Amino acid sequence: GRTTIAIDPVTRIEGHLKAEVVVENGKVVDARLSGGMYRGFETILRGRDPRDASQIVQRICGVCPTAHSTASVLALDEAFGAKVPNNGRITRNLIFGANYLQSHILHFYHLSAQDFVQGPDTAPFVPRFPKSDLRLSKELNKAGVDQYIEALEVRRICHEMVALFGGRMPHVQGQVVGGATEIPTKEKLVEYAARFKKVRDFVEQKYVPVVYTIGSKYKDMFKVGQGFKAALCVGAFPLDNSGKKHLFMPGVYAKGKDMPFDPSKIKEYVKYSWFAEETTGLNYKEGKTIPAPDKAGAYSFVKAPRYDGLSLEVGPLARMWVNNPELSPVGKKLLKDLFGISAKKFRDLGEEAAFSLMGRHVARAEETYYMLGAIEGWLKEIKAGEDTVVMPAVPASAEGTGFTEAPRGSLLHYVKVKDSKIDNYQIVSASLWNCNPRDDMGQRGAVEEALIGIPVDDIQNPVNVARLIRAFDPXLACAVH
Amino acid sequence: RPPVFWLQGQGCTGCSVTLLNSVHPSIADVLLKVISLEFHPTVMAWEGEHAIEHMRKVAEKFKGKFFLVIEGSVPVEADGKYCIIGEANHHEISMVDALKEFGPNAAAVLAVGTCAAYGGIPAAEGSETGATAVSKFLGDNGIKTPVVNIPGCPPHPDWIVGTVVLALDAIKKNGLEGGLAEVVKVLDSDGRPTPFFGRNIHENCPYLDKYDEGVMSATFTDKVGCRYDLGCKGPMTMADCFERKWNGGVNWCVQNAVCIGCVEPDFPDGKSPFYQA
Ligand code: SF4
Ligand code: SF4
Ligand code: FCO
Ligand SMILES: [Cl-]
Ligand SMILES: [Fe+2]
Ligand SMILES: [Kr]
Ligand SMILES: [Kr]
Ligand SMILES: [Kr]
Ligand SMILES: [Kr]
Ligand SMILES: [Kr]
Ligand SMILES: [Kr]
Ligand SMILES: [Kr]
Ligand SMILES: [Kr]
Ligand SMILES: [Kr]
Ligand SMILES: [Kr]
Ligand SMILES: [Kr]
Ligand code: NI
Ligand SMILES: [S]
Repeated sequence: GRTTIAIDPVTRIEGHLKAEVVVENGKVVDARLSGGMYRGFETILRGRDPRDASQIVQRICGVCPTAHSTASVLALDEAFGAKVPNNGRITRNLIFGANYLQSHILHFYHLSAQDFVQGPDTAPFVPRFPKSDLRLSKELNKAGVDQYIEALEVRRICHEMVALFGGRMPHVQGQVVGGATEIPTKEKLVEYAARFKKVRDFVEQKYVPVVYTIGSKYKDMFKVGQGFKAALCVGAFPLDNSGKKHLFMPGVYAKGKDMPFDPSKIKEYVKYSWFAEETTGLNYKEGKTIPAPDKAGAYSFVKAPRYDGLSLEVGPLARMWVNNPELSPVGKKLLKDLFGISAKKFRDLGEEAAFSLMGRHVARAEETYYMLGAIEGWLKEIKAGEDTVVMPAVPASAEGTGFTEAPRGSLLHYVKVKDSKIDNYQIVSASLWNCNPRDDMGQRGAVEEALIGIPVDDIQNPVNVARLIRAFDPXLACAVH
Repeated sequence: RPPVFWLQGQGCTGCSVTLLNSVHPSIADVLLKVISLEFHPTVMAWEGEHAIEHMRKVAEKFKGKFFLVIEGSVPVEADGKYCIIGEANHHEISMVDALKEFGPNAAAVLAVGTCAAYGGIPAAEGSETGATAVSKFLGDNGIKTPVVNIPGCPPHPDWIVGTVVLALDAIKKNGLEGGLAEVVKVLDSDGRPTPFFGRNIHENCPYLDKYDEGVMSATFTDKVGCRYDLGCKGPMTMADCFERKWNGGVNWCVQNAVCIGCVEPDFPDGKSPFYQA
């Protein structure tokens, strides 16, 4: 029969999320995701010196502020007509990249891993579900724990890598319109490289291994969470000063079918979100944000984005799928050793397994390796002492748009200037693509979809409802702003 | 180890993240040897109505002995709908509802971040949520629970960890309401502990000479001059960042670009524009 479970708050995510599932036959058959907290940076930002945006918009999210600083300056760059010094471009990628590493380590170890690992006997790691489904050996579980404790210092270090050229973290001071505010010295490029090597080693040696190690005990989890099996990437970490080659190149994948990315095919629906009916369906350049907290039928503060009517998903999997890069070394081994599988590029994981609860966790562990390579490649490219910033003039009237990939997926800021002050600012952020409610056609958000068919053998212990959600790395602050 | 509840409202999860960067003690030592963290929606194992129930239990167990941490401001408008935190017994809980339930029965209340302490960004010019600072919310609902503000956007881990200790040690020495009186005594007028916010940035800036010479930087990357013309707000900010610096000491805001006075009650509106004198 049909029993309704409600999980509010979903813990070990970032932000306020309620998930609602209805269960018949021991499987999820309908879901509803609610974003329960709203601030409205999209109106707060109106009227300000455009250069304030590069600080305000980081306070959207405390985990991924450099993705916001980055999206923001990119837009301002366009709107001001600024030319970012080549050596500034790299410095920016070094500030942002170091937090991808920090974000992804943070997610697995400190947010997800407890899905699969019993921490110690001290709060907050108990009290927890009696029938939790923690299948690791006393040994593997004590190894799971030892590393969590270790990630506490690895991720703390990544924030010192960020802070060397960004100034601080969370909330960098270093990224501005025109580039980066501090030129890398030889001295500090060592400081960064020293720490980078400690991190390089942990990711290669501990994090990537243990995701497969744990994964192979939970092989049933690659069979659920497929959702619409559609992915989005919009490009990130520019490699040239022209805007052509990027670390992640853009692209869409929907219905076995690859296509190009067209930002003008973006519209945000609000039928089921607490925003004024008269704003639904617009594109970011014409956006408005009018909260309607008493609207009947709405059930989330997160808008409902669709790309040409599609409900897509974003993030590591979505990025690693579109680009299909060559799999890491440590990953090709343990796929052979533990899964008995042979793959050399990403898509050799196939649509079903890649697009699975445990396939996204892995994309995120594989994408991190990919970043070890990007950062090592930039520490060669950076040249100490060469100028990073230009000091542009505020346009009276201008418009710009910044596209990038936050750790959790596609992010963009759009800005409209008037009389030299912000007249409109709009944000389409990663967790907005995953955690959104239904659109106006009743089409479910990508995660709402992913939840269908999830095993809830144990209505008392619906631990998998929350395991699926966590695999997406949600930030409901980034979703709502 | 005394029991701690960590409740987020209109926060960006920044307060929590900066605390994970506490070096000595590392966050792990804080959690296992200093405090019993009983509820924190971001790090804790259990979830949902279970996760709330465990809190009300501990809250009812240790009435007058649990410590209540608030990150983010409290949006009172729309009956509290702009910030729902949970559901238990099929009724949904606003931050307003929660701060009422638990605020009164706490040893003390730690408002962390500039959002919680002073209201900050969700309370700024252009907001329509009625975002309210903790201390103001409580008084306006009759609650007399002591409140300690540890502001910042985000606060430096040491300002937090620092504040917890000097209150437990104020409680060890003199018992509870005795320590709490000592704790309230080391506060300036803005509810901040003077150990951390008792000195001004400017008055201790190492570029103060460049300030007095009138040599200013024209581009950010020019680390020679004073930053006032680029928009540094050190002159009107009260914080010890010049000493301890950020992220294990690897940089800080004036050295890197500018100070935006994130610790001050008027942040952000009173400190904007950030990048003009
Ligand atoms: S204006 Fe800023 S850089 Fe100049 S002396 Fe004051 S705190 Fe230092
Ligand atoms: S120096 Fe100023 S802007 Fe930087 S952390 Fe301290 S109070 Fe905030
Ligand atoms: N990563 C991150 Fe934040 C989210 N989701 C953004 O963009
Ligand atoms: Cl980020
Ligand atoms: Fe938006
Ligand atoms: Kr953590
Ligand atoms: Kr764990
Ligand atoms: Kr783990
Ligand atoms: Kr290897
Ligand atoms: Kr924490
Ligand atoms: Kr966190
Ligand atoms: Kr811990
Ligand atoms: Kr933690
Ligand atoms: Kr206190
Ligand atoms: Kr603490
Ligand atoms: Kr405390
Ligand atoms: Ni975020
Ligand atoms: S995030």
